[PDB]
Amino acid sequence: NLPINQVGIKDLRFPITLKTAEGTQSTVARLTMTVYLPAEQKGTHMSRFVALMEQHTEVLDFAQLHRLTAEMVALLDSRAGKISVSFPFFRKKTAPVSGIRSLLDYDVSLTGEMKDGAYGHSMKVMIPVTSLCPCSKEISQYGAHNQRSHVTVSLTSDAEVGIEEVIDYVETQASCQLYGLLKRPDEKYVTEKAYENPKFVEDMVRDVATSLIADKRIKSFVVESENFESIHNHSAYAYIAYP
Amino acid sequence: RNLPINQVGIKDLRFPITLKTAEGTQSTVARLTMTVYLPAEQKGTHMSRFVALMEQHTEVLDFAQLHRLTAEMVALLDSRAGKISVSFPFFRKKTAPVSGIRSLLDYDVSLTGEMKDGAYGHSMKVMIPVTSLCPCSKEISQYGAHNQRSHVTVSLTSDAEVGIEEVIDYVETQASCQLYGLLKRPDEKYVTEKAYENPKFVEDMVRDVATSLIADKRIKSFVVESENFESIHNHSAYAYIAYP
Amino acid sequence: RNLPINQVGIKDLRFPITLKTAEGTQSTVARLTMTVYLPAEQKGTHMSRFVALMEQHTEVLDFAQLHRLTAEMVALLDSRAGKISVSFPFFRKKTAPVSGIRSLLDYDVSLTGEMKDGAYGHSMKVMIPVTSLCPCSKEISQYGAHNQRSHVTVSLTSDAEVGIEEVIDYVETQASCQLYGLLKRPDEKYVTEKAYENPKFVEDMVRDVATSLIADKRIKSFVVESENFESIHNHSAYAYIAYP
Amino acid sequence: NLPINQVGIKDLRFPITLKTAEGTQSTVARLTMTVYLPAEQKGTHMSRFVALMEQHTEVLDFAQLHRLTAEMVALLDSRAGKISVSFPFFRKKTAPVSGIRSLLDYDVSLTGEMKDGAYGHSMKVMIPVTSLCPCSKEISQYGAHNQRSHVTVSLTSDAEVGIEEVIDYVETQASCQLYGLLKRPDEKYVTEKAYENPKFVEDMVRDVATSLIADKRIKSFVVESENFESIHNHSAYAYIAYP
Ligand SMILES: [Cl-]
Ligand SMILES: [Cl-]
Ligand SMILES: [Li+]
Ligand SMILES: [Li+]
Ligand SMILES: [Mn+2]
Ligand SMILES: [Mn+2]
Ligand SMILES: [Mn+2]
Ligand SMILES: [Mn+2]
Repeated sequence: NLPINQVGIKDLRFPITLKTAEGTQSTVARLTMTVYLPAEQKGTHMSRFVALMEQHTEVLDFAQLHRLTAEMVALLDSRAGKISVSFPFFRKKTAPVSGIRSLLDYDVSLTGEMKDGAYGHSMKVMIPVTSLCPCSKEISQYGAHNQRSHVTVSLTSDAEVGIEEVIDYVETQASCQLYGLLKRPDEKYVTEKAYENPKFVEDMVRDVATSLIADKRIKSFVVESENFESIHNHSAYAYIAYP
Repeated sequence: RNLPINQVGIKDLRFPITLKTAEGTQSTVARLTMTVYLPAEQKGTHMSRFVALMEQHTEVLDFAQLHRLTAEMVALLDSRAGKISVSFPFFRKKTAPVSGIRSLLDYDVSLTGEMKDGAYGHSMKVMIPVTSLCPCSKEISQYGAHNQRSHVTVSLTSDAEVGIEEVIDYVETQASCQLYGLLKRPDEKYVTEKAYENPKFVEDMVRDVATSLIADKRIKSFVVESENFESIHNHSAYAYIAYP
Repeated sequence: RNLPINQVGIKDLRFPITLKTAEGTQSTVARLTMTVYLPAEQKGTHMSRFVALMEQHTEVLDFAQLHRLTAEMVALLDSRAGKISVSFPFFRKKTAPVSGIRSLLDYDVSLTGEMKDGAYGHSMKVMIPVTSLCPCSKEISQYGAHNQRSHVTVSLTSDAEVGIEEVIDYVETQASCQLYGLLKRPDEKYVTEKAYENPKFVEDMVRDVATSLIADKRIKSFVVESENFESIHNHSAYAYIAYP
Repeated sequence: NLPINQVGIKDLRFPITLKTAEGTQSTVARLTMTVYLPAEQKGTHMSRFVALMEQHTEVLDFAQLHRLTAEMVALLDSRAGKISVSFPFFRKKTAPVSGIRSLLDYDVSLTGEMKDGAYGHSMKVMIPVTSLCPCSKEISQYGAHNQRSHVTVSLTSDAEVGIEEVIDYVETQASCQLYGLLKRPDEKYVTEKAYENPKFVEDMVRDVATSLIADKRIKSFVVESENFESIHNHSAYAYIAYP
């Protein structure tokens, strides 16, 4: 026969309202929603996944994802299941000299999982930052190549770790973080800061991983960084998984 | 305290390759991710050496050469461990079921080689586009049945070589019906009917493929996914089996 | 000699928006490309001012506000001409044909406003996913007919406002059958049969939609494309009509 | 009734062998192949497009595309049609100090078009380069932000313009061009060169457009540049169309 680990729907696009520590915002999600299927059961009930999403008007947060995942495995009459919800996430930032405010966008995934009435949750957040090359600075009489970099942090904890917490962990460690709106003094600040704080992809993943190890709510994690090397047409890349 | 890095190197280097499999040799274009382990005490790896390796090597890619490449990499980069993953479109000559007219079909393949302390392991992933036809549709309708393209993706790790086409055949054997670039009128008639007579849920498809893979004694672990681009909704029906 | 630049500014700024149309207000996420004309004698534009504009403006997007935005942009950037293009998913509440159970469907929309010397013009593009069912398949087969999802994309420019949902209705009216997120057993029966009874080639679909658009006196030009993700091949059947 | 401008197949993936001035190479293409459909004709003949590609074993070049497009409109019995073929294109480069050789990849589209026995052709080439900001350099006491940039050149001519010619036009104008393989002295050269040759996106499109205007084989063109600004999470962008 063969049991199926997960069966359900993938990439249902759906508007959501999201509440986190700093505020509530409206965004647009892709959802994948699946349940365990026992060896002798032929199929699951595909329409119920969509039925569940249409019924809940509730704002999404850590508590609401748990409640959705519970109601899902109940509704589909299964022992286990997963909801993963992916979305762009906005945060208001303050330029470092002018203090002019502007949004930046991050890509987030939240997963909730039931196994035999036990719940687990995990999250993934992609944070774009500036990386600048220490080797380039050191060998060159002037200048240093630099590029946008995508730092992706996956983690699982028991206590809630906020999206913005993960963002701050990474942005703190970057050669320089990004802003949508920069005035001339802000551009000057950012250029010089990056140049004063060059980091290899190695340095970045180690620097971030140390911060996460220190956060005792975190049970496991992966930190990746991809740097879109401005002098090549391919990327430098690294990752650390823990434990 | 310093922290070893699981994998560091280059990602998404695009590179032309010639590939040799059981059915012949072909020229394709790959994307490569090439990384080694970095111990705590070492500040960085040697990034240009990954590209040097590809530029230097001229030989046709196959299971043996991927092994040699991965071993040569860890040595060149002065490391104890590493991975090469190579992703590319893969073509195979197909024949129409009625006419016998031939055309190519394209598949997406990734091959990974991995070294750990001198121990080599290898895995592979293949996405096979098939036709899926819904049994519930046919069953409840006085005529017709909704169908759609579906992507079946098989990831496996093995102790001995498993050929790309063997993975393709394990899947295509099980499809409601397989795809062809070029179909004449009678072929299209055959393909329409086959699919109608052989409706399979995503659940049925992942199960039929997993059975074949559990039975192959070379396969130490696998995942079979199938995604059905339901022709009646704007989302997919999805399932997967991981084994063991 | 210096060269004027047709359009210069920012591209793919991602930004949350609230959109007001005839059927109600909704919150979505857009990508913006915002550019102005640069005359020969000017070295560069003022890049931060494009983002300043978006941050400053708080009002709901609609046909009028897009006009105001584009005019405010060219003034802020001290230029004679420019474009704002805003791309986003767009949702609409649908109802199942038998049960009457409601669910959303998602559409991809771009709206463009353009200023030239104080003259405003606007265009729009909408991708509508539909079901397509092949007439040749049905016709030659003793049972069944291959079908698949297909993307119908309508680009138009108009002198007066044409609503997003109006474009959606011009297409969906013509489909072999339209899509629904949530379908019960009887709905699925209805949708299977409708599609079977109403087979249409990509050629038929582009033609039926173009007829509606030629007839609308607001539409000064258009393109209708349809792509059918043929469930029997691994490539698409494609057509388009440009008018006039 | 209504005539259809173009009807046929889209994104057929297909291996091709390509001959250009510097050599022959094997790559993988996407093809879109369409014909005009008269007002009272119901449908075209979809299988013949694929039949045509399978029959021709010939290496692709400017002459062969013309011949394919001719044979297509003949075979489908139509007055007009288009073949567009898209593919990654490799070129061998020489590092600027060490002279170590390595490939770089470019994205190319070639289009051939028949209208009532008259042929036309056009091409599109995306060239990735390094861009470095003159404003950043000028205001900062040290450093200058820089990023990978995608310069896309579309042109139509009567006489053949080679892919490599379009690449050279662009690479010559970039703050610095890209290489896959760079040794430490090469990295030093590239860092300093870019920094000595900062250009705005405005400067880049004007500099390239001037080069193309000077090429009298070229009838019309578009030059775009998108710079993946290393300090923002969005791109600077410009284009010039001519005439
Ligand atoms: Cl993510
Ligand atoms: Cl291109
Ligand atoms: Li921990
Ligand atoms: Li000219
Ligand atoms: Mn470097
Ligand atoms: Mn069904
Ligand atoms: Mn057909
Ligand atoms: Mn700048």
